[PDB]
Amino acid sequence: MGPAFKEVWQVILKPKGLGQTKNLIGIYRLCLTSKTISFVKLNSEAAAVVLQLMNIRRCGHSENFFFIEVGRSAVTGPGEFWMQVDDSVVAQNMHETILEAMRAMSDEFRPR
Amino acid sequence: LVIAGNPAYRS
Repeated sequence: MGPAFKEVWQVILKPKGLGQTKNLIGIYRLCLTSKTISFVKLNSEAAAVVLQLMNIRRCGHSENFFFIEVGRSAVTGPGEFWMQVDDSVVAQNMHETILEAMRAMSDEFRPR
Repeated sequence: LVIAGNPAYRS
């Protein structure tokens, strides 16, 4: 249909870099669409920042801080999306489930 | 600083 997000997490954006000049902060949700991420605001209706895993340079989950380094081809551009989870479990739970989905794309992409 | 990487990023 369209909004068939495989997994969905609820995090709280953090004012680090990209969430300061563009005003991207508050309570969002990391919806993993097995290929495209969707930062939806809990107090909204339509997706807020529909990004893609192919543009995310990398994603770190330091205990509770789950930031996502983004590079070119990013809906916002070069920068980083830091955020906070419930503790050191929701971060290690969303990083392991998101690492498998992304690994299925680059691994199931194509040889060459 | 637990960090990870993005495999589908290509680069």
